[PDB]
Amino acid sequence: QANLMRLKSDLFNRSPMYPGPTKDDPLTVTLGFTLQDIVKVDSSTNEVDLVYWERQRWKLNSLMWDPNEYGNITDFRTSAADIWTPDITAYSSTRPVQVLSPQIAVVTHDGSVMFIPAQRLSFMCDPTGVDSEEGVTCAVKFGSWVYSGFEIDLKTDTDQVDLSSYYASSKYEILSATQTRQVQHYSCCPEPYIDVNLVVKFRER
Amino acid sequence: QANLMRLKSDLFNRSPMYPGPTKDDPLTVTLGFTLQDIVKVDSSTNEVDLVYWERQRWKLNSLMWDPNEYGNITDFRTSAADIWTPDITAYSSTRPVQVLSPQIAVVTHDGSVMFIPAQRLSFMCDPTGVDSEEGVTCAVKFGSWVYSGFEIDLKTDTDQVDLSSYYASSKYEILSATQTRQVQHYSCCPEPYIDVNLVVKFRER
Amino acid sequence: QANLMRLKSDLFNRSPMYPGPTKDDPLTVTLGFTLQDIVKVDSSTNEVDLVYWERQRWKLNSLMWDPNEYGNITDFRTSAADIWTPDITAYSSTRPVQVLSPQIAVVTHDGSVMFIPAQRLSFMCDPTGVDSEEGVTCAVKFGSWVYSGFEIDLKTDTDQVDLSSYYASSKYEILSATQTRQVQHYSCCPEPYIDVNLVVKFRER
Amino acid sequence: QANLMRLKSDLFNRSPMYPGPTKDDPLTVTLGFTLQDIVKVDSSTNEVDLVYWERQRWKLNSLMWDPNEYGNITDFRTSAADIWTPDITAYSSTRPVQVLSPQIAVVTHDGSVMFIPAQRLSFMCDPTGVDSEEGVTCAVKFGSWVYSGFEIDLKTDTDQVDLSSYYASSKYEILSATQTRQVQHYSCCPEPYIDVNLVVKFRER
Amino acid sequence: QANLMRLKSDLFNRSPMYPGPTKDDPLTVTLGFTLQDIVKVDSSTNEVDLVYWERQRWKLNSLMWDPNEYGNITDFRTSAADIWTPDITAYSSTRPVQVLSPQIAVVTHDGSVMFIPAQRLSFMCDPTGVDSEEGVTCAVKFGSWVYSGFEIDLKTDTDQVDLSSYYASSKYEILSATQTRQVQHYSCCPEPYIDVNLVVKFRER
Ligand SMILES: O=C1c2cccc3c2[C@@H](CCC3)CN1[C@@H]1CN2CCC1CC2
Ligand SMILES: O=C1c2cccc3c2[C@@H](CCC3)CN1[C@@H]1CN2CCC1CC2
Ligand SMILES: O=C1c2cccc3c2[C@@H](CCC3)CN1[C@@H]1CN2CCC1CC2
Ligand SMILES: O=C1c2cccc3c2[C@@H](CCC3)CN1[C@@H]1CN2CCC1CC2
Repeated sequence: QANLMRLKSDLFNRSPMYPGPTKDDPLTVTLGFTLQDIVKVDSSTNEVDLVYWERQRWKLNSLMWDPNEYGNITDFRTSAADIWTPDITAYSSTRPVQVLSPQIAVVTHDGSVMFIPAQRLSFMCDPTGVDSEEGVTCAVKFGSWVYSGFEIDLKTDTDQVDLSSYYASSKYEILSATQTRQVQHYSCCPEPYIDVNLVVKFRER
Repeated sequence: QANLMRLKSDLFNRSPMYPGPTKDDPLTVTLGFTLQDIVKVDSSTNEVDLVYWERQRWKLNSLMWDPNEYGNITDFRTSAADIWTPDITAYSSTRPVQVLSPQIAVVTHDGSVMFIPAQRLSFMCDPTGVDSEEGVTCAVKFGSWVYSGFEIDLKTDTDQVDLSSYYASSKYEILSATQTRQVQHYSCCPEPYIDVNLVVKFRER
Repeated sequence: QANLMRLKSDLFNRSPMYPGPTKDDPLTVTLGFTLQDIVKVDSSTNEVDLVYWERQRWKLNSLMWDPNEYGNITDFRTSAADIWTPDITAYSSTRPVQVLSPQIAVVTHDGSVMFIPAQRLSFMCDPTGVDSEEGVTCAVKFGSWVYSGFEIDLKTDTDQVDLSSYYASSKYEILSATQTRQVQHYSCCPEPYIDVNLVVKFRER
Repeated sequence: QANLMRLKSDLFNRSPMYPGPTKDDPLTVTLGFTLQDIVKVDSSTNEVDLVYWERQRWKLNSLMWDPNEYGNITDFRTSAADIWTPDITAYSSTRPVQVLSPQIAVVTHDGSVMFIPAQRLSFMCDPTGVDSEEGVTCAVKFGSWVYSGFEIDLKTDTDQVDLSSYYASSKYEILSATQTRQVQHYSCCPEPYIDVNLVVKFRER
Repeated sequence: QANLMRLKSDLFNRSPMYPGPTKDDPLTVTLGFTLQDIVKVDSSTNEVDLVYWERQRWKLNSLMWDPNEYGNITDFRTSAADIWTPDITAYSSTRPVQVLSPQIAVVTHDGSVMFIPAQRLSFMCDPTGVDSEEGVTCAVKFGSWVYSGFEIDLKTDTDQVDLSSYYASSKYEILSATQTRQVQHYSCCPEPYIDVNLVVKFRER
């Protein structure tokens, strides 16, 4: 406990928090999705509710330490409130997102952080055709709300959404599920914005 | 990170927060709306739910800096809780507004601030006729709850509500959508109050 | 900004907060209602939902200042959390009251405070007869939860509820709406309690 | 204000906050219920919703003062967050309890505290027979979650639930309503736990 | 009070909080369930809601004391916010878990902590067959969200879920209810992970 208390103290009480990335010191955030269930489809409002886990990873020089200085501690867990986290948001949500898991991150001595919030999201999706063989496709994208591509870049480790924890007795069968990095330009802004587009095709039964 | 940490420290830890505008030092806030979806219409209570983004912009002398003094930083992102924000509210809401996006603002070296909260709002609207060709019109206005025109003035950059992110498969088609600055007088107060009236005409299909 | 910062500092950081009224220094609170809409009537549970604004006014010697000492500032706005506010509550609510407006008060150099929270309230009301010509009457009273008439007295400026912002396309037509000071005696306590009874008669169409 | 400010200051500065009772210094808490309405009955889930006020009273020697030392102040009001409160809870709730009143307590110069939260509670009750002449009986008990009878004892001033503010036009007529101190033994623990059982018999009309 | 105030001060104000377990100083958490009611079954979304109490127990050296040094105090109660608690969570929840009890723990002089949050949980379960004689079985597992078996080991004192507080008039009869420790290795990770699987078989009537 003593070494870990000392490490945490040195990292969090002896320097200011990371103020976030800039053009001169950009940050890459890696993002993948584990889809656990499609829990609700509402055809009168065109809303669909998912439960999923959002794997986020990034790295900061300010979170590095030498394990030999701290009794060979190579990683630790800490409340997400103790560290900077990126402002990744769903772009087509219809309700505030509901957090289903403790808000705790894993920090490793090379400065890398892993944060995996489980969440329920309501989003815009017309589910007409969900009860046919072809099913229906919807999409929702995730990205920084206020940082451009020049400050926060996103990547994925894979194009396939992790379906290995998908609820075996869901009302809905997943026909396809992809996660794809996209570069968007909007008319407002000259800077590109980066998102990951989660596209899920699904049907009943 | 070092220059940005120093800038933030100089701005936020070395003087009190801006106490808000007065008659002697008024403020102009620019306001525009991006309508993303009409998500619910309830004819038994005359409530309609929108999801929209509220672009807000204003400028403070107390947020200015010379980029040459701070490693050429010309702007940065910061939690909206670190700065004064204006008390703009919907005047005919029926439920507390639900915030859908991180509460983070962009501050620029000329002292200008941009804040773009995405929100779900329930408001008073009789939707009778929504299922006809003519559709139905409702309106909701937005302005400061407690500052008059002598302290906070509003303007818009345009009269047209931004419909470029409107959900392509909404239950509702937008026939018209305007945002108009208006001057209101209340019996309580001799000073005029300023609002922006969001008038949306829409129908099913 | 400098004068206002100095005033706020002198008022709030240089003495303790007002600890509330006592028998020796009672306080009069003025109370008036602006009824904006009857948003819901539920005959299966006997609940009715209103949206209204509650004008509250009181005066404290400890909030006085000479405008000549503070660059001629005669009033300012401040977060309701910076000041004492009275514990006025609805006595027949069925859900926590939902605040619809920013919680900001106006303080004037004579020590008077104006606070106007907009609210949605669910309360006990049997709406049988709402769909007839005679309509239906319900009532809900508002007063301090724990201060007796010896500490907090209530008055109204008028007996008529302000209907000038009542939603023109409500499901419900207001036949009558009054606000009336009353004295209540409880078996527990020898001291009378003061409330304002809001009585609204209404019907459909 | 001055004497009261001084009293509050002196009481805040006497010790840390009361750490709660122990075997060596137990505490008796007095408990009574005012039943305001039965607001909802759900026979598909066996839930019933009540609105009631929970009178709680206890006494601490550390909160005593001589009124002659403080300009004859014999009592004052203060936020419930400024003092220790007991952990009395409903034992068969199905939803978090909703607080309907300001969280303010009354402290008296003999060290007694009165706290009267108004609340809406959903709880386990099979309402079969509610629509007959005999009606239906349900029960919910209230006690400390973690203090045994050796640390917190409960009493009631009366066996009869106060029905004097029961809503005159409720869907439900109250046939009987009692509050009875009981001793419960759990298999986990050798110590008895004390609760007050609120038993309400009621029917429609 | 005096001795207890001194003990709490020595434990909580004189050293940092426990930073959680590591490979070098692991922790065992004991876990058991008291099932109070199955409150809702939804076959259109495959969600089931339970109300249960989650008994958690662990031990820390940093929470030990000699009772002779503190007026023979052998245990005390304290807000769960004063101490580290483990991040045990349901792995297939569909909603944020609702806490139904005060968040207070019992600490004993040997450093052991008992924490018993009562909760309402919605989780993934297909309730087809609930209305037959055989009934239906569902399952949900609980474990640390971020600590492996090398940091947090889980055990149960018994395989049987405590049914002694199960609501006598539930819609649902419990045919079987078990809690079983399971040790997993996943391909992603070299560390073993531990969960407790709560398996409940039930039917109507
Ligand atoms: O709409 C604007 C916008 C409009 C006019 C000026 C500016 C903007 C930028 C922020 C600075 C300058 C951000 N956004 C949105 C925030 N988020 C959602 C879409 C865009 C991009 C990412
Ligand atoms: O009702 C009052 C009011 C009443 C009596 C005195 C005063 C007021 C002002 C504040 C100044 C002094 C604010 N308001 C509301 C705030 N907002 C909504 C309606 C009005 C105007 C715009
Ligand atoms: O029940 C009591 C009560 C009981 C026993 C002692 C005392 C009380 C007072 C507070 C002082 C002393 C307030 N109340 C409630 C708070 N509010 C609503 C109902 C009553 C009256 C006004
Ligand atoms: O289950 C236990 C329990 C189990 C093993 C040890 C201990 C307990 C006590 C706390 C002290 C030591 C409290 N409780 C619950 C909390 N509350 C409700 C049910 C009981 C009784 C009162």
